[PDB]
Amino acid sequence: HLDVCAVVPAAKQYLSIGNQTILEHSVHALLAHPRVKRVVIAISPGDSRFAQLPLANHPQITVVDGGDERADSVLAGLKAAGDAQWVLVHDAARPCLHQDDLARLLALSETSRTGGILAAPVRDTMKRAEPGKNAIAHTVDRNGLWHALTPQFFPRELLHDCLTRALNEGATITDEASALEYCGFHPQLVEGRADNIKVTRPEDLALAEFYLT
Amino acid sequence: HLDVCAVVPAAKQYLSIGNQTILEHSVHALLAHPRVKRVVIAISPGDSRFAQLPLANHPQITVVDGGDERADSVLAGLKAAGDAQWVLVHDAARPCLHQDDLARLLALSETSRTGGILAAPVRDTMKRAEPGKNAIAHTVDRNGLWHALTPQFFPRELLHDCLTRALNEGATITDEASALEYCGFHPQLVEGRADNIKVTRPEDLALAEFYLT
Ligand SMILES: [Ca+2]
Ligand SMILES: [Ca+2]
Repeated sequence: HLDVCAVVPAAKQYLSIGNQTILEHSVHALLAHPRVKRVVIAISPGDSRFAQLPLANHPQITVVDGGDERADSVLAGLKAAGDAQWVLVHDAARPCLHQDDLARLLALSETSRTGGILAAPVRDTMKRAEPGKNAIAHTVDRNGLWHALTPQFFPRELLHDCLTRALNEGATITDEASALEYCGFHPQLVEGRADNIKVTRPEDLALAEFYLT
Repeated sequence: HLDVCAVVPAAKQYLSIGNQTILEHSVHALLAHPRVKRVVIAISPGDSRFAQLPLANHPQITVVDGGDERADSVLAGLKAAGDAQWVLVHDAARPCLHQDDLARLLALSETSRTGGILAAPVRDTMKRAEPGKNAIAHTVDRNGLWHALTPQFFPRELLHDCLTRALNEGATITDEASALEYCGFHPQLVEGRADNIKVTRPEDLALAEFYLT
């Protein structure tokens, strides 16, 4: 029951922070938890950097070719997830994940049949702009509004089916949770640290390093 | 026309970053722009720290007693705003404001009669929780969704009237923009840097220092 397989769609992740790549910081955070028995990393075909990393020969790491879209790479990862009952999907560019948040997320397998994700409550006042221009239409109630983060933890086959159906029906998919939502599910929100950022822009690297060390 | 009076409701701001208090970093960012001819700082009665700051004897700074609510302190500030046609309201705890953002915000007085605010576009996927629990109701479209920041720049008397009416009618007020919104106005959104954070929690101080220096 407690066995978990992680999937990291990695098809910025190769930038480094302390002689270790962001991807490695990311993957090592997952492998720190005892329940994570395997990590499947989906990389783009032609990606010649991964093979030169220590992760390439790790006994608990399996590499597979990813796809064009995020959901595509996650589905590819799920195919090498063995018989794992629960899957943990985590961003390749989120190296600041903390063990306490991860542990609280994994607890969901004992109290939920849908799974859930790490999220941070909205602090700032939010505004909805008017369609087509930079004018404020109205203020969006921030109460009950959350920033979706990762990992996202769900039963393996359910995640597979939801993302498979969402794609077939051409649904607008953002994160893994949105695939469950599209199929009528309502994943749990597990509060996590706001410093769990995704390195996407140049400045993000320096900030990630600040958070990490 | 171009004369602007700033109001800072300061009734964390006294924590320091480099031998200078957050309030000072904040106020000095406003005074850096030539158009800001005056800064009215509203402090709580009994606040004995302000008087011991250099801001207390600055020729362009006026101090007044603030109130119980934010809108209350801003209204008090507006009373000492002289005949300024446009007012710039800025958080006492936002020391990372940059001159380029400020300058672009002030340009609104030449192209708008309602004013506007500094804001950062939402990046993360947002989730709306179900009423009463930590379960995801659905994903909130982040397109056209913005993080409201400060300064907030509006015609002086209009701001006064909108906040005066909003309060009298017991409306739910968050920022100054929300007061204009309540009265049927739609302030402009001027994109600003996301590093313009408000120091509210212990960790925010270290982060602010990182952004500043
Ligand atoms: Ca391990
Ligand atoms: Ca000046």
